[PDB]
Amino acid sequence: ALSPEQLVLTLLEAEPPHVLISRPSAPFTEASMMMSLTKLADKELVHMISWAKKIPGFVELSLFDQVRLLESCWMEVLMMGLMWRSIDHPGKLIFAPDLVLDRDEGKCVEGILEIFDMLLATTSRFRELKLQHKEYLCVKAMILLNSSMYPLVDADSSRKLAHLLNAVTDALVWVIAKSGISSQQQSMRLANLLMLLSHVRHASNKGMEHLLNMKCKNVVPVYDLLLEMLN
Amino acid sequence: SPEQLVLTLLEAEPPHVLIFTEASMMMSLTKLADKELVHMISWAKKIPGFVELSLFDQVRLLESCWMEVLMMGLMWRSIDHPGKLIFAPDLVLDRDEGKCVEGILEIFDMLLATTSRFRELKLQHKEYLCVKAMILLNSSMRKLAHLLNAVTDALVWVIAKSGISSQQQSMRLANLLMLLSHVRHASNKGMEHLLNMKCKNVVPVYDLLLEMLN
Amino acid sequence: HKILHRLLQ
Amino acid sequence: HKILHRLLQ
Ligand SMILES: C[C@]12CC[C@H]3[C@@H](CC=C4C[C@@H](O)CC[C@@]43C)[C@@H]1CC[C@@H]2O
Ligand SMILES: C[C@]12CC[C@H]3[C@@H](CC=C4C[C@@H](O)CC[C@@]43C)[C@@H]1CC[C@@H]2O
Repeated sequence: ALSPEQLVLTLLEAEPPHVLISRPSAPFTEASMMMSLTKLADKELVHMISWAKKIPGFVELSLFDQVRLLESCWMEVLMMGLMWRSIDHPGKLIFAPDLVLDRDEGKCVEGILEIFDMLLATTSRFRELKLQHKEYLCVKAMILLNSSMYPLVDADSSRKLAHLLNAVTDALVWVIAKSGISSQQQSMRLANLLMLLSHVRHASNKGMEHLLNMKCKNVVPVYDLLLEMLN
Repeated sequence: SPEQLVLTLLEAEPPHVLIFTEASMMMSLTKLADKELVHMISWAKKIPGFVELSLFDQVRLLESCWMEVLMMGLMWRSIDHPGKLIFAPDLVLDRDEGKCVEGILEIFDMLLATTSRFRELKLQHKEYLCVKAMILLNSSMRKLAHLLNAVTDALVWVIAKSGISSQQQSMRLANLLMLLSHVRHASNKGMEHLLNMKCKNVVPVYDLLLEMLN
Repeated sequence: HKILHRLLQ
Repeated sequence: HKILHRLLQ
């Protein structure tokens, strides 16, 4: 019922506000960097819930589907936003306006350097394709809707998710068509962008494993909303 | 060309591989994976232009994709039998048989769920050949880009030959590639499980599988 | 999921 | 990576 441009513009107005975390005055330790990253993720998780509720048709899903989709996608959605903030800054991860981290700063936390390279490499892939802003809005919405496997054969949830995922796909094809590039380039661009969803999923899985390990080693504490999403 | 490339991918298809306790089931799966890994290298070397890439790129592409490619083949073999995983001609596993290995039941459900979506989408033989080759060339986190462009062009050509509308062609292309994120997800969870099984000394890991695991 | 249910309603 | 290099050459 909503036009592709109307969906893209609705996603634009639904963008969450910037989260203001700051680099601590004391130099970074393994516990302090993990504390800053987890605190940022917890604050961003609040805005993601409000953002997801503004995606057209999301609130029409059952409460079970809403929690299940957000439970499986929250790490991918946060990392996708980080890649967008860092798309024009090679070798740096723009976690926040006042939390800019260099690649070598990942040596402060054991095992996180590999994830930093994964996030930076996928960011470089989006930069090489010159990922436009409106393309980013569609991709990030696709991540939430394509997070939990819902085969058509709750059956109503898989059907609604298919209609929702189809609508955002129509929006993304429309943004790519507005560039005026050839039809062969349009299909190629759609393919290259959507293949990168697997790289975002891969970064999320390794980041999920790392965060669960940091909690197991009692390095970072996990509290409130972030804890619920980890359970 | 798209038509020539699809037929080349068909002839490069690997031969069938001929391989219950928690140790015996893990032994059969790891032995199967090791044999399939040998055939996957031979399969990749038949991809036009793959051997023209540097050895560093050839090794890097196979290192990151081998688990996804094996699982992609498993879902294709099991696409027409819900609740069953056709690991090999002599290795057919039911869903409930995943209860035999600790932690693998969740991965079996993930593989079967993604398989059901490929079944609902009626994944074609020509689409499967392009998608599996795309996984090898794309998984890695100049000649490579030209090769990936050719296989991508082949997939759009296969979908265009289906006669469906241009909007449905873009939707099917999107739906197929969106499922690759779930295949990658299954690959990541399978990676974690295999490393844990090796750490817990449940299954031994040998030769090529060991190298690809490190 | 107390907070998530609350933030969703 | 000996075996992978060998099988590729
Ligand atoms: C989850 C980790 C802490 C949280 C980090 C993640 C890397 C990327 C992001 C996205 C950003 O928006 C919030 C922090 C978040 C979510 C890290 C990888 C390892 C560490 O455990
Ligand atoms: C990796 C595991 C053993 C090997 C299994 C994998 C599930 C699917 C496949 C694909 C098949 O071609 C070979 C076995 C292989 C690769 C399993 C998931 C958990 C277990 O560790």
